[PDB]
Amino acid sequence: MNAPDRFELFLLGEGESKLKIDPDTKAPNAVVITFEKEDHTLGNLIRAELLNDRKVLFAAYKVEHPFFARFKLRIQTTEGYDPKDALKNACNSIINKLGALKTNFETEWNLQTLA
Amino acid sequence: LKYICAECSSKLSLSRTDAVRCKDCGHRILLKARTKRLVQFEAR
Amino acid sequence: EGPQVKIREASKDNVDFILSNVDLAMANSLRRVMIAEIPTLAIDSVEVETNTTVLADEFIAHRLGLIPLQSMDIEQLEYSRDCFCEDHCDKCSVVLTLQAFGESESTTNVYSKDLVIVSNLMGRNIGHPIIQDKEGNGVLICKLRKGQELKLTCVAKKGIAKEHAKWGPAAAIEFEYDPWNKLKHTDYWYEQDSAKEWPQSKNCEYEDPPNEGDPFDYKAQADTFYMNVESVGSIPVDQVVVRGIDTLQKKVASILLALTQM
Amino acid sequence: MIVPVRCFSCGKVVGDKWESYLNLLQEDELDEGTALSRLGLKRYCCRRMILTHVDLIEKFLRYNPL
Ligand SMILES: [Zn+2]
Ligand SMILES: [Zn+2]
Ligand SMILES: [Zn+2]
Repeated sequence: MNAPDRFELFLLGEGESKLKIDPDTKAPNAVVITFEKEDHTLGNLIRAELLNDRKVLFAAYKVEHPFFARFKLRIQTTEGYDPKDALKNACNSIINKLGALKTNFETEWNLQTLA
Repeated sequence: LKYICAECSSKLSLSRTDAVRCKDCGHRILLKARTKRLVQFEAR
Repeated sequence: EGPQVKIREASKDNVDFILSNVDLAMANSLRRVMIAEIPTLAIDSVEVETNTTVLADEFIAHRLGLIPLQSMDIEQLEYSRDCFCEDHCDKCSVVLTLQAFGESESTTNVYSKDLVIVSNLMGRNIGHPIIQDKEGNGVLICKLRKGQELKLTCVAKKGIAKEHAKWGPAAAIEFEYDPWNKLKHTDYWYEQDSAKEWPQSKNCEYEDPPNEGDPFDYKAQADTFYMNVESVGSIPVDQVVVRGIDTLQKKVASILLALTQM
Repeated sequence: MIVPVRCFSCGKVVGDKWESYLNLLQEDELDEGTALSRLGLKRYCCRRMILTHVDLIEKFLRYNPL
């Protein structure tokens, strides 16, 4: 009997990490990352904003199979600049932009509530 | 309370031959008294 | 500061607004978070003490499971999951009870406004089933006549919309950008005219018409989105928008700290 | 059967609206399309369920069990 349910759909790695940090062997300074318990709702955002950054050279994510809530992501960039530093810069950009969005939303919501 | 038999709520409490044709009814088919034991469900 | 926001109109149950100076993945991910990831409260497990009605037991379970519940104070308690307790302490769950009787000669309905909170509510605004109409009745559950009985013990838990549609607040969403197709992200199937054979967007007049003859503005990029959020009513709509932005950033910050800890 | 809870497509609660939609057609003599409009279901994925749901529950209910 051993067919998985939806508990494993989003609960983070039980006896396991959140992510793998594995170096590619086909191009200089490339690293693949395996997130799990995530999907497009993450991955597209990270890829798009990381591509918006200029110092990177390649950024693309894929999900393997919709039966599994894991997905990969490949980053290479020019020398000196670490890909992990690129990723953490990207995350900082994301947190700061949508925190601003949140603020802005409560301001306008309170304004629209008349008086 | 062990058997039903009918539209009547005749709780026959049957051991043997206490007018299975229940007194208020006429029936002789003797339906069998859904349990008091506590049951579990799962509203997924 | 950054991503400006403009409110077109608002109500008790739906928000319609404008979002600018943002990128496409940003908006779309907000949409998906807001449709799938909001934590809430819903009834989850049910014990039939006694059923008699025509209506079947797992109908009673399933149709119970879909009644929306008051979830302003949802953040105060924690998952049954993560809870230090076992078997639904007050500090992870809430308990619901239903009573019915075939009293009248007529058929008697059982509305959602009959189930009552039993356990410690500990002063946090949780669990009262929403009554949307102006006639007191909640949503209909079951009907009875003169002899049927229901005795229900119910337990609600945290849950999120990803693993079941019970735990959704979302209920609908809308989304639109470039109503005039200036970005050329589509072209229209037609047989005489694209312009004649398609209805104009309602959001057309918010931007100018494409000025008819100017060349293809290739360097441009999508912005200025058009959202309409419409919650079911288990939680106010401003709360669902703000909580969705909050939980998305919580997710991203979590991945950041995991990376730094690695 | 009862009206469903919760339109399968969209998710908006339906089931409060049922007996209201009935008495919109009993005494108010109203056309039903306008009845759903005045009931306030402007998308049509929600609209199909009230317009097509049949009520077998009372036809069940006219037995005499126990
Ligand atoms: Zn009998
Ligand atoms: Zn607990
Ligand atoms: Zn719908």
